Amino acid sequence: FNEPLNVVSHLNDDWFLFGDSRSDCNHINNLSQQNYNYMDINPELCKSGKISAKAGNSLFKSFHFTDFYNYTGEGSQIIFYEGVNFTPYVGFKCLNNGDNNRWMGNKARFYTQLYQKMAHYRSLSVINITYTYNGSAGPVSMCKHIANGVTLTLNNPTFIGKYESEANFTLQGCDEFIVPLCVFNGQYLSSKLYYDDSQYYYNVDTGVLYGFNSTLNITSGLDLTCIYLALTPGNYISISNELLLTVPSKAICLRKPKAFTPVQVVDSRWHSNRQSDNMTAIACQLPYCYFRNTTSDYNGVYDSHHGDAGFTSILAGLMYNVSCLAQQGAFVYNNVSSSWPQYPYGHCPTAANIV
Amino acid sequence: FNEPLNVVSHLNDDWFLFGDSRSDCNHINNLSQQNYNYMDINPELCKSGKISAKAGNSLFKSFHFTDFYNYTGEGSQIIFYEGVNFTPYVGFKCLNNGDNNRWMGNKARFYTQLYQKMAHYRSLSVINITYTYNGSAGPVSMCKHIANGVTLTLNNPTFIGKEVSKPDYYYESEANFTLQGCDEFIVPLCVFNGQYLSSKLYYDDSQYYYNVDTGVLYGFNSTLNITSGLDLTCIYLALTPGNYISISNELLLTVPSKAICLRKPKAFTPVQVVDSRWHSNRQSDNMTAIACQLPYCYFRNTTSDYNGVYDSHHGDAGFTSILAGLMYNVSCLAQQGAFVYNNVSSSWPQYPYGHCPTAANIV
Ligand SMILES: *[C@@H]1O[C@H](CO)[C@@H](O[C@@H]2O[C@H](CO)[C@@H](O[C@@H]3O[C@H](CO[C@H]4O[C@H](CO[C@H]5O[C@H](CO)[C@@H](O)[C@H](O)[C@@H]5O[C@H]5O[C@H](CO)[C@@H](O)[C@H](O)[C@@H]5O)[C@@H](O)[C@H](O[C@H]5O[C@H](CO)[C@@H](O)[C@H](O)[C@@H]5O)[C@@H]4O)[C@@H](O)[C@H](O[C@H]4O[C@H](CO)[C@@H](O)[C@H](O)[C@@H]4O)[C@@H]3O)[C@H](O)[C@H]2NC(C)=O)[C@H](O)[C@H]1NC(C)=O
Ligand SMILES: *[C@@H]1O[C@H](CO)[C@@H](O[C@@H]2O[C@H](CO)[C@@H](O[C@@H]3O[C@H](CO[C@H]4O[C@H](CO)[C@@H](O)[C@H](O)[C@@H]4O)[C@@H](O)[C@H](O[C@H]4O[C@H](CO)[C@@H](O)[C@H](O)[C@@H]4O)[C@@H]3O)[C@H](O)[C@H]2NC(C)=O)[C@H](O)[C@H]1NC(C)=O
Ligand SMILES: *[C@@H]1O[C@H](CO)[C@@H](O[C@@H]2O[C@H](CO)[C@@H](O)[C@H](O)[C@H]2NC(C)=O)[C@H](O)[C@H]1NC(C)=O
Ligand SMILES: *[C@@H]1O[C@H](CO)[C@@H](O[C@@H]2O[C@H](CO)[C@@H](O)[C@H](O)[C@H]2NC(C)=O)[C@H](O)[C@H]1NC(C)=O
Ligand SMILES: *[C@@H]1O[C@H](CO)[C@@H](O[C@@H]2O[C@H](CO)[C@@H](O)[C@H](O)[C@H]2NC(C)=O)[C@H](O)[C@H]1NC(C)=O
Ligand SMILES: *[C@@H]1O[C@H](CO)[C@@H](O[C@@H]2O[C@H](CO)[C@@H](O)[C@H](O)[C@H]2NC(C)=O)[C@H](O)[C@H]1NC(C)=O
Ligand SMILES: *[C@@H]1O[C@H](CO)[C@@H](O[C@@H]2O[C@H](CO)[C@@H](O)[C@H](O)[C@H]2NC(C)=O)[C@H](O)[C@H]1NC(C)=O
Ligand SMILES: *[C@@H]1O[C@H](CO)[C@@H](O[C@@H]2O[C@H](CO)[C@@H](O)[C@H](O)[C@H]2NC(C)=O)[C@H](O)[C@H]1NC(C)=O
Ligand SMILES: *[C@@H]1O[C@H](CO)[C@@H](O[C@@H]2O[C@H](CO)[C@@H](O)[C@H](O)[C@H]2NC(C)=O)[C@H](O)[C@H]1NC(C)=O
Ligand SMILES: *[C@@H]1O[C@H](CO)[C@@H](O[C@@H]2O[C@H](CO)[C@@H](O)[C@H](O)[C@H]2NC(C)=O)[C@H](O)[C@H]1NC(C)=O
Ligand SMILES: *[C@@H]1O[C@H](CO)[C@@H](O)[C@H](O)[C@H]1NC(C)=O
Ligand SMILES: *[C@@H]1O[C@H](CO)[C@@H](O)[C@H](O)[C@H]1NC(C)=O
Ligand SMILES: *[C@@H]1O[C@H](CO)[C@@H](O)[C@H](O)[C@H]1NC(C)=O
Ligand SMILES: *[C@@H]1O[C@H](CO)[C@@H](O)[C@H](O)[C@H]1NC(C)=O
Ligand SMILES: *[C@@H]1O[C@H](CO)[C@@H](O)[C@H](O)[C@H]1NC(C)=O
Ligand code: NA
Ligand code: NA
Repeated sequence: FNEPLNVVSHLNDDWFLFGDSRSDCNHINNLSQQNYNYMDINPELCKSGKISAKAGNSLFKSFHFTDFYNYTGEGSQIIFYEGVNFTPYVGFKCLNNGDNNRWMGNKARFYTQLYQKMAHYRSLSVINITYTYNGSAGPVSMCKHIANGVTLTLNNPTFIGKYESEANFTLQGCDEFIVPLCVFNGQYLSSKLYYDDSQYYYNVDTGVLYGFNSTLNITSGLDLTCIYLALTPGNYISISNELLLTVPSKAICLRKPKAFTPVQVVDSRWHSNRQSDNMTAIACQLPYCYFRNTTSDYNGVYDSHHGDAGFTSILAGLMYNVSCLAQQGAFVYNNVSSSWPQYPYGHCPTAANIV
Repeated sequence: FNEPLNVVSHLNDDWFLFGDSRSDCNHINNLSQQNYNYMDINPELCKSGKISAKAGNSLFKSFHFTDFYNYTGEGSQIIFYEGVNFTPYVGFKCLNNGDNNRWMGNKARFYTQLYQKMAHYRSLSVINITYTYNGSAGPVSMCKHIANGVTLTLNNPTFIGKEVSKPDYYYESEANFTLQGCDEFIVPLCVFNGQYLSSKLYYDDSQYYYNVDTGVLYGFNSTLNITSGLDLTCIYLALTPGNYISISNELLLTVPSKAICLRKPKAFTPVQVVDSRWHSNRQSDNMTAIACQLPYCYFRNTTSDYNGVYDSHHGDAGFTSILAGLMYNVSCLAQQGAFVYNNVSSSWPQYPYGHCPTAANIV
């Protein structure tokens, strides 16, 4: 009785799901074969108003690239079922000599910050950041890649081609802002000289400085290393110390503080003919995040990558309320169980022998 | 049955208490009246090996000042009952024109970082940090204060004094330090902020810590923000082992002299913090209560003034009652208190840790 279930769910109505094609009810309108078997969610949820999901996209992808969806949503209990649309399969790197593994590190770091913060805020959206700059130099796309037909163009941060090496930006309208602070790092292939980059973000009001300089560390491959800062509203200066100037173009806008409420994350991966990664699992740690996964390959019924029975079974928990969320699963009832809930959230059952 | 108790306790024997005179079993040897009524703990715990406590001290105090105790300890469940020995009563400020409020902010920030980290590490100690420096300038005690008899001398961070006798270019504004031997290190990054005495002009300071290996830079510059007084504002960084440079950009050079050494990672285990305050004839603060937040920390407090039996400030019945939980195991720790039993209760444990009872109507 009341064994922990391998589902994502909620204690009440106040939840929100962020997703991709597997949760995107509108995607049926752009398919030849018009039914919902491409979704891992129950289509009854299409009318809930509790989903922000876009076919072919992910939070990381909309954060960094021109192929942008305005993920927006508010709830107490936040659930993510996305990530697959930026994986080693997609194969992104800024340059020929680049390195997808760097971008996997970036993905892990981004989601670490996002999941942690969404345990403390109800509301997420993505906002544009504008800047002022007293030079003639303009933005250049120096990070882009073609793979699997599709061309991906990074547009966050902005690169200012060559020279004033600072720019002002304002963060306003949110409690906190997730922005990327990035430098190119690595050696040029033909020369084997390490690329020289520097990037500082300075808060004019507080005097606090975050910086990142390139180093000579063996990481063969030259590519963009990003760290993800959670900043407060204010006036900032972006400073590159006479090297390549970057400035944020987009931020995750965090609003409406809440008492600590763990997020739930569902493993987002391709069928095994495509290479996936475990970056979101690295990001999803206790006590702020519960991770859910099946024990089998993703075997889609619509096509290989869409409509899996195991993942449909995990997402099925959004159709009902549970008493308690925990490391090992969700407990439907609040009274007794055969196992002790670990790191629980909710009204949680006991596993004692009731006398 | 099984109401939550206002105590600090533990699920098993793997706990450790950090304290002050109220938990310091050796302090009896320096008292004229030799009994343990000055302690809020049961003296049966003196032989546990689970206490690091020093009369007249606190973690913040040993971290920053020459009056130093090597707080050291390891456990799954960490408990703090200290803080009172750096309060508005002590009245510290770096300069005459300084501001104790700045130091209360520093205290809040330090304990915020400490409590958070001790939910993820078993082991805490305090280590010295040394530095190398290619100049002739030496360390100066630029932050010190006399109050209530006691003179307090800040020695963390170290200030490297400019020799104004010498040409300005002799003053090197960087120094190298290494952090080794811990998983993480808590260190202070500080600048002076405020206007000079009888002057409209703001003090100019800058301090950067740069990780040579990773390229990551943490910095802090003074600003022109209206504050009251000129004093030292500190932020507390959790850094990783590596080689660092401390850089002050031709202004006053500071470099850490001590770090909290964090070792032995553990699964998330909330800390317990007991309110550390004086009897109300002295001014206390709630900085440790600002620092102690869910889910990483449970805060415990009485509903009365601290009314010591040994003297005003030592041996309070309410705090003795809170600390009495260290004598036994409980099933579950939670926001509203500890639940002795794991089965049923009349209230729902909030943000619980352990084997927690249910408040459902059993059928
Ligand atoms: C740790 O302890 C701290 C300190 O005790 C706790 O912080 C306190 O939390 C309490 C309880 O929640 C808060 O109470 C609420 O206060 C607001 C009013 O807040 C504003 O005014 C405060 C008073 O300021 C005057 O006095 C000082 C001089 O000492 C002066 O500096 C100010 O400039 C100001 O003086 C001016 O106004 C006077 C009249 O008010 C005039 O006479 C005078 O001439 C001047 O013109 C002020 O301290 C406070 O400042 C805080 O907030 C600002 C910005 O938000 C921040 O910048 C500051 O740094 C402070 O953080 C505000 O400006 C009041 O409206 C609330 O009233 C509601 O609830 C009460 C219940 O008591 C009801 O009666 C009401 O009907 C109403 O519903 C409430 O009283 C308190 O603000 C806060 N104090 C401080 C210093 O922070 C903290 O929570 C504790 N933490 C933990 C974990 O325990
Ligand atoms: C741990 O628990 C203890 C015990 O409850 C708390 O101690 C209290 O501290 C609070 C806040 O500092 C005090 O509240 C204040 O009460 C004042 C008047 O009370 C008198 O009577 C009490 C007995 O009830 C005497 O002990 C005391 O000496 C007093 O003479 C008020 O005038 C204060 O008002 C101020 O703050 C409010 C709140 O924002 C403002 O709106 C006002 O305008 C004004 O600035 C205040 O309400 C209380 O006196 C203390 N009680 C006792 C028994 O000592 C600790 O605070 C708590 N620790 C933590 C960290 O929270
Ligand atoms: C889970 O519990 C919530 C209540 O916490 C229920 O949410 C209601 O759903 C309807 C849908 O039309 C809303 O309009 C109501 O306002 C919600 N009610 C409240 C009180 O918030 C939800 O229906 C429950 N789930 C199930 C499967 O019964
Ligand atoms: C970005 O902001 C800085 C700081 O506000 C601006 O510098 C100020 O500019 C005004 C007008 O030029 C001057 O009067 C001040 O001397 C400057 N202040 C400081 C501290 O340097 C700067 O102009 C802004 N840059 C851009 C590109 O908008
Ligand atoms: C981060 O990188 C910047 C750019 O390389 C550094 O600034 C330069 O440092 C070199 C070597 O000291 C100097 O020759 C240049 O004059 C510097 N340029 C400027 C505008 O200062 C900066 O020192 C690095 N930061 C740290 C902390 O090492
Ligand atoms: C989610 O579960 C899948 C299926 O168990 C995991 O994939 C397996 O991982 C094991 C251990 O690495 C491999 O030996 C198997 O070959 C993989 N199986 C399949 C069917 O692909 C996957 O790693 C889990 N996801 C995460 C993030 O841990
Ligand atoms: C405080 O205690 C700790 C732990 O007992 C001391 O750390 C040891 O110090 C020596 C010399 O610095 C190191 O070689 C050992 O590796 C440390 N031991 C451990 C377990 O890490 C520390 O130095 C003491 N601090 C002071 C200022 O005396
Ligand atoms: C940590 O630093 C303290 C003080 O900063 C060192 O203690 C001093 O050591 C010298 C010579 O070793 C003595 O002459 C002084 O009397 C000591 N001063 C004080 C205030 O105690 C201490 O040795 C250092 N510990 C370690 C392990 O390096
Ligand atoms: C932090 O403070 C330092 C010292 O004031 C600044 O470094 C100097 O900046 C001034 C004013 O812009 C320049 O004229 C100097 O060339 C700098 N001196 C040195 C030795 O580097 C520093 O720029 C401030 N940091 C930031 C990010 O604003
Ligand atoms: C825990 O709660 C469940 C759900 O309410 C209880 O299950 C009910 O038990 C009664 C009595 O046998 C049945 O008539 C209901 O149909 C049951 N509902 C379900 C969904 O199974 C269960 O009894 C409770 N357990 C305890 C020990 O109190
Ligand atoms: C996304 O939507 C939110 C909510 O409407 C809005 O405030 C924000 O500006 C939008 N983002 C972009 C990039 O247009
Ligand atoms: C991610 O995968 C790597 C090896 O491929 C493994 O070492 C690591 O444990 C994994 N992390 C998680 C959280 O699954
Ligand atoms: C809970 O446990 C205690 C002691 O272990 C026992 O005496 C009590 O009856 C139990 N209550 C129930 C309802 O099982
Ligand atoms: C600091 O480290 C650098 C290497 O990063 C070195 O060249 C310099 O000599 C060092 N300075 C001191 C005082 O040790
Ligand atoms: C607490 O638990 C441990 C084992 O879990 C036991 O050795 C210890 O003696 C217990 N303490 C008391 C007072 O029962
Ligand atoms: Na740059
Ligand atoms: Na400095």
